[PDB]
Amino acid sequence: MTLKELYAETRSHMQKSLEVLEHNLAGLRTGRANPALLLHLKVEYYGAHVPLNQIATVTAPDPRTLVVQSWDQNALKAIEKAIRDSDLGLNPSNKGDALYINIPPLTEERRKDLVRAVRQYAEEGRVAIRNIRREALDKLKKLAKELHLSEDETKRAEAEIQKITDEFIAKADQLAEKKEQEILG
Amino acid sequence: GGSTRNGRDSEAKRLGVKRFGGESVLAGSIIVRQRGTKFHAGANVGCGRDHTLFAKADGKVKFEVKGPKNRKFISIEAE
RNA sequence: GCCUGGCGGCCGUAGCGCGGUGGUCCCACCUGACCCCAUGCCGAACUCAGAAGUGAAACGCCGUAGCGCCGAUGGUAGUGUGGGGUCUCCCCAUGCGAGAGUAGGGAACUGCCAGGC
RNA sequence: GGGCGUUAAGUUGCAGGGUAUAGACCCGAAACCCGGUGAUCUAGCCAUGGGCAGGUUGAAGGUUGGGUAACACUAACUGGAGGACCGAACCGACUAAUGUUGAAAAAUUAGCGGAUGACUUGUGGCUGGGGGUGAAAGGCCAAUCAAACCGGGAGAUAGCUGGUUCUCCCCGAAAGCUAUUUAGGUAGCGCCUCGUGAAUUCAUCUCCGGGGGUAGAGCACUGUUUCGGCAACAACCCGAUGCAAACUGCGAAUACCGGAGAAUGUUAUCACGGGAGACACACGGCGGGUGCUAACGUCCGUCGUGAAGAGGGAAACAACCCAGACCGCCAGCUAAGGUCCCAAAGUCAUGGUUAAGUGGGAAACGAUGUGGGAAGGCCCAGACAGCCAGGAUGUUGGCUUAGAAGCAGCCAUCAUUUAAAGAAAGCGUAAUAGCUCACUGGUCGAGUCGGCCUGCGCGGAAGAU
RNA sequence: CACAGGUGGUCAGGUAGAGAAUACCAAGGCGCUUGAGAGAACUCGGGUGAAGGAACUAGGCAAAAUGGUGCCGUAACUUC
RNA sequence: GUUUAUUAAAAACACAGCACUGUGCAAACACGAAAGUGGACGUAUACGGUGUGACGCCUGCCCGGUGCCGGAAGGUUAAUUGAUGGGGUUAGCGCAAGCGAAGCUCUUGAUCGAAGCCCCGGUAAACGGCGGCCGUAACUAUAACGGUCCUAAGGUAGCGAAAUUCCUUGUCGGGUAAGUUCCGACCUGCACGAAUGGCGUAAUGAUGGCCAGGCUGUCUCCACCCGAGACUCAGUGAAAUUGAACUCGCUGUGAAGAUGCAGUGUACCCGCGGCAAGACGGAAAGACCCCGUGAACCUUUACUAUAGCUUGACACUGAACAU
RNA sequence: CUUUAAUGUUUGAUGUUCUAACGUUGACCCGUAAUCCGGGUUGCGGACAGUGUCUGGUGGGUAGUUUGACUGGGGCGGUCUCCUCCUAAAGAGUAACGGAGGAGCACGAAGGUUGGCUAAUCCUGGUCGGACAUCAGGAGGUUAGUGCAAUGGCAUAAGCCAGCUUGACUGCGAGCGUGACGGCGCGAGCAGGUGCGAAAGCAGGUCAUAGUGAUCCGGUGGUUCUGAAUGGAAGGGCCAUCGCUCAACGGAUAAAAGGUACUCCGGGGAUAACAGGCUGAUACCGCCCAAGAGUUCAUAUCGACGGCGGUGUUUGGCACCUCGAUGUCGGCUCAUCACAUCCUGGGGCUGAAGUAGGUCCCAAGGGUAUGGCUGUUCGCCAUUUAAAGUGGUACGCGAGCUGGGUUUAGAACGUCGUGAGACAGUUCGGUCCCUAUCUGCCGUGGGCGCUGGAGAACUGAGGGGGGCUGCUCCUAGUACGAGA
Ligand SMILES: [Mg+2]
Ligand SMILES: [Mg+2]
Ligand SMILES: [Mg+2]
Ligand SMILES: [Mg+2]
Ligand SMILES: [Mg+2]
Ligand SMILES: [Mg+2]
Ligand SMILES: [Mg+2]
Ligand SMILES: [Mg+2]
Ligand SMILES: [Mg+2]
Ligand SMILES: [Mg+2]
Ligand SMILES: [Mg+2]
Ligand SMILES: [Mg+2]
Ligand SMILES: [Mg+2]
Ligand SMILES: [Mg+2]
Ligand SMILES: [Mg+2]
Ligand SMILES: [Mg+2]
Ligand SMILES: [Mg+2]
Ligand SMILES: [Mg+2]
Ligand SMILES: [Mg+2]
Ligand SMILES: [Mg+2]
Ligand SMILES: [Mg+2]
Ligand SMILES: [Mg+2]
Ligand SMILES: [Mg+2]
Ligand SMILES: [Mg+2]
Ligand SMILES: [Mg+2]
Ligand SMILES: [Mg+2]
Ligand SMILES: [Mg+2]
Ligand SMILES: [Mg+2]
Ligand SMILES: [Mg+2]
Ligand SMILES: [Mg+2]
Ligand SMILES: [Mg+2]
Ligand SMILES: [Mg+2]
Ligand SMILES: [Mg+2]
Ligand SMILES: [Mg+2]
Ligand SMILES: [Mg+2]
Ligand SMILES: [Mg+2]
Ligand SMILES: [Mg+2]
Ligand SMILES: [Mg+2]
Ligand SMILES: [Mg+2]
Ligand SMILES: [Mg+2]
Ligand SMILES: [Mg+2]
Ligand SMILES: [Mg+2]
Ligand SMILES: [Mg+2]
Ligand SMILES: [Mg+2]
Ligand SMILES: [Mg+2]
Ligand SMILES: [Mg+2]
Ligand SMILES: [Mg+2]
Ligand SMILES: [Mg+2]
Ligand SMILES: [Mg+2]
Ligand SMILES: [Mg+2]
Ligand SMILES: [Mg+2]
Ligand SMILES: [Mg+2]
Ligand SMILES: [Mg+2]
Ligand SMILES: [Mg+2]
Repeated sequence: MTLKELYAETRSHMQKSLEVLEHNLAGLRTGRANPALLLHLKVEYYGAHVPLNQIATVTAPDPRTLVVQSWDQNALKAIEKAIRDSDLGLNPSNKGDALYINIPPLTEERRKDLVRAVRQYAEEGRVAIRNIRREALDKLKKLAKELHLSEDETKRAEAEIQKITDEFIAKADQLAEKKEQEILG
Repeated sequence: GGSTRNGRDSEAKRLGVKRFGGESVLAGSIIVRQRGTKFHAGANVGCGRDHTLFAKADGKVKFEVKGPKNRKFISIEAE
């Protein structure tokens, strides 16, 4: 357990929490202009809901539509009916290897819920980080007494801790800001 | 931090290079921690506990090299 | 002078390897072993009394350069004093001048005493 | 045997150097202790006197009517409470400006708070210093208070700061080592001075005798390192290549130690004794640690200079270059550095470079700037540049891709036709097309191309009066 | 200091006024021991300011504003 | 109401109220070497000390540690008394070796010994303390909630981004055109919390913060005017400062920020009214920082002592009895 | 005499009763037409209380003091003595808060001597024996071992085994080495006695270099040294020896922690903070190579891996200048310069239709926002503008203004500490001086000089001032454009 090993722990945990916030953000029907929402969509094929990672394929021709480029000449129907069982539950067409899923703007009601939500997750993340930073400092005190650090070495370590902390805070801000700038656009 | 400390003077070396006045028993070489660096030979020998090349009877110093495998060897012939 | 043993000089161009070789002179093995003496077991070693045999081993010679080793001339690196350019580096004058590598050398030489021809 | 002694004159004055005890060269603390003087300021309290214009609110209690069994209760009136209300005097002091060598060592002006009360005020009294008093701030105790003022111990102590007075002559440091409640102080040693002794003592050069493991180099060793070779990913080993402060099978210069010799050097040397100062160094050169081979950085070794050295040079510049100032000169030669004018001395001589004010700031990298030199390729079987024309077929190569046809990408990159003709160099199309290229043939008539060794220049080059 | 400070008690006229406030006066006492000009910047103390109205500033600091008697009338809350 | 007379009037001191605790009176306590005095010509509904600070609703858990209260059986322990053994000396003994009584001495400490401490119990409106790993969850998650390990015991009510929150301008709502402040919320309380009081509270306040109406020269942006200076004349007549001055700019140099050095630019000699960029301007041997084997006052389970409080022994201090 | 008694008697331990010391701040009497004091009487208490001397406890109530130094300011952290290697420039020796490790002991054998032995590792072949035991050979050659670090050393072994032993002896010591000194080290040989060996000979501790504490004050043993009239004795000396993480290890005491923002004195710019300076790692700006993206296409725009600079400009380093005083941040007022230019002006390329942009080159004339929040600078936000430039000027500007942030003294909260107090935490409150001599600016005069003296009007060397820009319209709804 050293100053650096402490900093690392800080970066890691804070990164985890950021990821939590990450896909947490993605778990929200946005302007669905990007495939950041469908990226998950598992493709039940071969007795397994094998996600589109090793099964079918998809993408968005333009901000107002996506295309399910099903690799299997039969999976084209899979993802189709798979469009359901999710916040999607849409009914695309069926033309060629790639399906089609338009991408329009939502209602003002959801505009509300989606906004309060976006910023909500933002704060949630911030808090998680704070607690993490806090702990990072506690450990730092323990080191001071252990490694027989000097007031200068310990205070230096403190400053560094803060640095890592703020950085992550920013990450959360920016992310929330994009998912938001869009979902609020 | 650990790094520091060090022994003191501990001279040890040649104090009677080549022929000298070589009194009853000067030193000729106090390079302790040795036997081969300087070997006890000739009128001189001793080689005290601290491997100090004694040097007996008065005379000059030689500083030779004899016997199998180099081997410095010091001694003090007459003058 | 040829061969051998003991004791030294000098310690690798004196060593190592490989091939040949010498014998009941000397040496070596070798024989015998209750004993002197010896084995943390062994007569292997030390130790003693000594054939028979053989130079097989070791040893000593001789040849051989494959591996060591010695090793320049020249050039190169460095460097003392004086001077000069210069980013921590280097140049010139002038003394000293390697190491490595190359040429090449190289299969020791030598004294005392003793014993065989 | 070894230590300390033994054929050294001492002693007493006088003058001086030093030391010890003393104020000990002089001036200076904050403080500590002893005895007194202070409650005419202020803080508490004690005794005895004084003060509070005006205006407001209206408690308790009481009377009467109502009411009750009686009490509660109720309402008018009466009544006059209060650290009660507004506001002068009186007390106080929240805000601003002005004053700040003031009118004043805390005030003036305009606002502000209390104003029958824990109120305010006069006179006199009582608590005294480690003590008092304190609605508590260490506040007040006579413009003084985390321990008053006055006199004394007293010339406290001051390893700190400052200051130290007439002249001339000689020598001349140190800024280090080792100890140190030591680190800006001391002490022994070192270095200075003075005296007395003593030797070819000491130094330089030459030569002779030494141990050396630094520079360098090298890679057997200790580690580190590649590249190849005999390992159901690789060490070991072998050959080829490097690296090292804590590697060395090698190895200087050179320093140092000793011996001999000549010359030179007012003994420079060693010993003892009187007096020291000095133990903050700085810069530059060289070898290094550290730092960033950063610092007018820092820590060592060593040499030089400044310190403690003026003069000349580097514009001006302790340290760098030259050079060591006894004094006077309206005399000469030089060192470093300079010789067109400020400004002493060549607009000097010969030959060559540069053309940028380079000279007179700055890198990677960039470029037909330019001087010199050795050489190589193509070339009248026409090089070289320009100009004309050509540049095909299998084939849109296979795969891939919606499409990939020379020219997204991967693989292949052959063959045929020839004077030549890449399964293609760039642009381009959705893909083709199309355009240009390599190349080849002709025209053209004499040189052409880029590498290298070396001299000077150009770009890269933005900062504040 | 011939110092804009400090100092206890007594007395208490007229008009207006609640009044020992305040303003103007009586009795009485004074003009404050350098003056004379000028009519600058700037400082000090004041008066008035178009339109705006706290934009000032750390802060409405300072200013400006309010101001009496009688009557009408007056919220949350309340320990009434 | 009180306070730092002379930069702090306050959220500080005080306060009525509350609680604890000591005190039986020749009180506790305080001034005093003592006499004596205050407390009080009072007497537990009294007086002193301590803390909290109207009032309302309240005031949780911990006695391990320190303090205080009670116990005091046992262990340890002062002075005091001095058993006991040892030594010095020497009469005598002895040709001598040594041994040695008594006395005197030097030493040794049996033994007797109170409070205190240890020990046993209590006590928090006494000084004080009120959990760590982290235990088990809508993708991961995350771990407030709370398992388990250990505490003297692990923060109850109430409150919470607060006079307390580091990240911090946390997040949300309100107000604004725009609000790091402000108000209302959330709770992730770095590091609130119950008389070193918790949460409220009408009234009060030259108290801190925020807002509004009015009002304005506070400001946009300053203008005019009335007076006291400033300016002029006459009289009187200071100050700090001061090595010497023949007292320019720049760029460079330099103990590293130049009127004085180098180069250069500029510049006829001297006043008066104004302004403050420089003379590292004036004033105070820097108050911050370090140093001195300097000083002071303050703190404490630093050391060494000491007043006071308290223990026992002997003395003033005597007579009997029971055990 | 020896156990347990009974009376006696003594003498302690308690505990009762008494009076007669002693107390009385109960009552009365006299001195005395006094509350004091003294005497007397009586009552209560009573050998207790209390006081003196001695003694255990308690004792910041009070007092005197201690509470180290080094240190790239101090503090925090670390360190302090000894041994080993490098640093250390081939003699000795050398510094750093330089790079790496160790010691505070261990052995009666792990010492002495005599005699004898010699490894590690690999290969091969062998019951259980395999990676790795023991055995046999071969290769190998100090790569093993060394009580413990590192260096040097070691085969004649110092490495290993055994026999016998006590030289780990006593007194001395030629001569050296190394220290400022105290002191430390090496030492042949001599004398006495040992041991081991046939003998020569070897042995005065360990292969060597760490394993340590001076003095004083005492303890113990020995000694006929001394012993205060004499003989003894106590004591002293001498010899041997014991007692100190005095480790801050040359050891100030036997005995020693803190606070100050209530502070104070003597000193330092020998030494921190501000600003200047040196430096520029960091920072910012620029350039080099060009894999990539740019549908295609390195270089319109950007650019990986890496490379080179410029500025003085951030974060820093150094401690050269000021500590016999150079006032901090922000605001206000007033500025001045730079160019790495925000706007306006002139251009190149464009993935430039136009309109608008992008990037680079040139250009410093002029211009370059009001508010909300906060002390802010900045920043976020509202709303403007042609634009709301970056930077230097002691982070320009207090002998010009402010005093909001920030370091005095008051006070409180959270937190730390037993506590005084403390915080690069917060919170409410909290005196800002100078009449300008010199330079320099802004104005304004007085002299003289311009060569006879005057009144005028000019010339113009030079110096200064000013240099901003929107929108609308016409061109032209044209060029351009699918239109818009
Ligand atoms: Mg009142
Ligand atoms: Mg009033
Ligand atoms: Mg009075
Ligand atoms: Mg006073
Ligand atoms: Mg005295
Ligand atoms: Mg004095
Ligand atoms: Mg000491
Ligand atoms: Mg080298
Ligand atoms: Mg040397
Ligand atoms: Mg010193
Ligand atoms: Mg020094
Ligand atoms: Mg030095
Ligand atoms: Mg220096
Ligand atoms: Mg000097
Ligand atoms: Mg130039
Ligand atoms: Mg007058
Ligand atoms: Mg107006
Ligand atoms: Mg405002
Ligand atoms: Mg403003
Ligand atoms: Mg006001
Ligand atoms: Mg007014
Ligand atoms: Mg009040
Ligand atoms: Mg005050
Ligand atoms: Mg005040
Ligand atoms: Mg209180
Ligand atoms: Mg409680
Ligand atoms: Mg407002
Ligand atoms: Mg709130
Ligand atoms: Mg609290
Ligand atoms: Mg309270
Ligand atoms: Mg005047
Ligand atoms: Mg006058
Ligand atoms: Mg200058
Ligand atoms: Mg002025
Ligand atoms: Mg000054
Ligand atoms: Mg001073
Ligand atoms: Mg004290
Ligand atoms: Mg004293
Ligand atoms: Mg120190
Ligand atoms: Mg050396
Ligand atoms: Mg085997
Ligand atoms: Mg050893
Ligand atoms: Mg020491
Ligand atoms: Mg205080
Ligand atoms: Mg001072
Ligand atoms: Mg300095
Ligand atoms: Mg500085
Ligand atoms: Mg300066
Ligand atoms: Mg430009
Ligand atoms: Mg702004
Ligand atoms: Mg400034
Ligand atoms: Mg001022
Ligand atoms: Mg302030
Ligand atoms: Mg305070």
